[PDB]
Amino acid sequence: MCLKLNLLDHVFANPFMNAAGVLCSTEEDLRCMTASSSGALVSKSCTSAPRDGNPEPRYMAFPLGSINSMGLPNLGFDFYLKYASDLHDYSKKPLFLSISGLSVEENVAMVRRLAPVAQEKGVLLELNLSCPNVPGKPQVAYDFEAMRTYLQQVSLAYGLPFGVKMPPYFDIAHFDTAAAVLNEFPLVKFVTCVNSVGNGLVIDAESESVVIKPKQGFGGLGGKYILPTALANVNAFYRRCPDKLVFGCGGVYSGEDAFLHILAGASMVQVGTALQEEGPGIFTRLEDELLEIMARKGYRTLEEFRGRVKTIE
Amino acid sequence: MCLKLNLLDHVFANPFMNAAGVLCSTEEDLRCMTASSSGALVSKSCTSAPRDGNPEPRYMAFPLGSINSMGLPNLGFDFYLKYASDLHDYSKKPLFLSISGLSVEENVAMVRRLAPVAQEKGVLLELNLSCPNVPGKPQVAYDFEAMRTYLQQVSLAYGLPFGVKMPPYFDIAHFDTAAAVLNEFPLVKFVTCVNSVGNGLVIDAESESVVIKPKQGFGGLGGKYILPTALANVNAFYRRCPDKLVFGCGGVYSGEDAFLHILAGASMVQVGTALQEEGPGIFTRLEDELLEIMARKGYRTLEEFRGRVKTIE
Ligand SMILES: Cc1cc2nc3c(=O)[nH]c(=O)nc-3n(C[C@H](O)[C@H](O)[C@H](O)COP(=O)(O)O)c2cc1C
Ligand SMILES: Cc1cc2nc3c(=O)[nH]c(=O)nc-3n(C[C@H](O)[C@H](O)[C@H](O)COP(=O)(O)O)c2cc1C
Ligand SMILES: N#CCc1ccc(CCc2c(C(=O)O)[nH]c(=O)[nH]c2=O)cc1
Ligand SMILES: N#CCc1ccc(CCc2c(C(=O)O)[nH]c(=O)[nH]c2=O)cc1
Repeated sequence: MCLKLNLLDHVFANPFMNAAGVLCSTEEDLRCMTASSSGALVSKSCTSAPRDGNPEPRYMAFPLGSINSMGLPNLGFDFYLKYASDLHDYSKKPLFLSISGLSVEENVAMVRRLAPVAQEKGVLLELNLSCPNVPGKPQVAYDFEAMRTYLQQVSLAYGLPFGVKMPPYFDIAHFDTAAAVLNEFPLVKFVTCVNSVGNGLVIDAESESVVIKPKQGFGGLGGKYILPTALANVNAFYRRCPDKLVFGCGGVYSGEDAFLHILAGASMVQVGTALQEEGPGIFTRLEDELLEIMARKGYRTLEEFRGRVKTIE
Repeated sequence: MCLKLNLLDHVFANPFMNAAGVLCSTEEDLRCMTASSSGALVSKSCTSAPRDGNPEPRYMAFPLGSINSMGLPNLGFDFYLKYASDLHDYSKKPLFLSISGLSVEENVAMVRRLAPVAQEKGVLLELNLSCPNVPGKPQVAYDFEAMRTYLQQVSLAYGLPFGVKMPPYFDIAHFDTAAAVLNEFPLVKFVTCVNSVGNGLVIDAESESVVIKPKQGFGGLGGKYILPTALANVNAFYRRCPDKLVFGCGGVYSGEDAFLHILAGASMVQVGTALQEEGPGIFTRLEDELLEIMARKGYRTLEEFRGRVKTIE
């Protein structure tokens, strides 16, 4: 009947939102997402200063998904903070701000500034652990001690409930270690699974060329390629983090895909590639499709089936 | 125009072979692979003792690929060694034997006894590193210290050229570290990229259930899902291991997919999921399709384009 829900001391019309980075870079983009049927919106990951990002072409899409090496192009933290503080109409839907500083100190500096705006206006923080490659060391969520430092320092600096955007893991020991790190931090109230599947490579057969310019054609994968990976991460963290929410991201094109994310454990469902390809109309279709599948199954609420994927024996 | 290759002191009619685990567990399976049009075959990864593997269902396939948690079911090393020593007809095509011991000691035990048969009959060793070690630790090739130990021990015990089967990596740091480990070992003459994309989760919407029984539905992904991941890993190791061959595996359903692998750097091209689904007739189709692309482009041999993927600017 209706898909409205309450999470994190906020009310949402439905569980759908954009994925960080998609339709959320400029004021125009944020106003468009706010005008859409989505339940929420999140801003592009920001740095302290503005960034141009990588040379073009840096995003390409195909029937099975997309590849990107954007390079963190963004208008800078001051812009996103001003949007949260002065421009966003909170009567329309909640706002999440994504932060992706290139060091712990930069993240700390941004969160200290965000915190009073969070208290006054209710903007929510999504901390992005992914970043540009630094030769000689791994991405932060793949370096468990670095992750722990980031979360400790942000937790201290911010002091309020926040969430973390995670890259996918592929190994059950890794799920156990990552989840135990996250569970050390009671202020981490949601985990968003997943960011793009890192460093894929799309090749065009006719031209015999890679399709994006940066990184010799390597970039993160989204879309249909990554749905089972996304579900696996959603469920793994849903099981391991009983005191946290899980937000699902990856491979959502349909209400059925959203239903699968919710069965795995998702509270919110984020839409990246499909949104970039279809535009913000997609949210009315996703809502219609998810309510149709609920009606055919006899489900009246999301809670009835969230996390209730069945195992064999 | 021809698909012939000469590598590792063997001659191959064409680059195609099965992926380890598909159509290669029983004598019947190996005879079928031998009778097919493939250029080579590999045996199922084996252990010292025979294994039943995990409970069924343990493999499922879908339009975009497959998921599996087989659990290393196999006839045991002695069976595969006898096939290599006494049964295979080396006049038809080369044989690779895949080994996947559950400890370094188990691998050492097997390769000591494989050595004299390798030397006399020319069977080629593929050591599977995308394999469990101690439960609660990551798979061997995700634990770089363990990987080094396995390679040191196997290189000393075997004493002949061999190759390794690698899981996919997702972080540039891991490409760099993994290739540097491999480059420590001059006896590693080929690198097969990639094994399954680990611990994905497929959920069936109608039944609200996972589709395989082991591991609460989690298992390794193959097929269309994984082609850009596979291409990335082939190219990454092709660039970082200039003194080694790279074999490509992942997401091959067509001659076009094979051509992309080869542009990325692949010598041999292995076929898993699509061979499981279509059967051994796939090899004739792949050969025809690849030859047609080569004829349209004016390429007469594989070397004309191997590793010749173009980057932008
Ligand atoms: C063009 C583009 C830019 C993105 N930028 C960011 C970002 O700034 N911050 C972030 O957390 N994830 C970013 N992502 C990742 C997406 O939020 C999402 O995790 C990923 O695309 C998987 O979802 P999908 O399968 O729906 O595309 C970006 C993705 C794309 C396609
Ligand atoms: C049913 C099944 C069993 C497999 N068993 C093994 C194995 O014993 N050893 C191994 O190296 N890889 C094994 N794999 C991985 C495949 O060799 C291959 O790396 C993976 O399926 C990706 O290739 P694809 O996209 O063509 O399926 C198995 C895959 C499947 C589907
Ligand atoms: N290009 C490139 C490498 C890179 C990878 C990740 C990031 C963080 C921002 C980001 C981006 C991006 O701006 O490239 N793309 C994603 O798919 N996920 C993200 O989290 C920045 C830069
Ligand atoms: N089930 C389960 C966990 C597991 C994962 C990998 C292996 C090694 C053998 C193997 C298997 C398998 O036998 O499950 N499947 C793959 O896709 N690749 C492999 O290399 C053994 C066991």
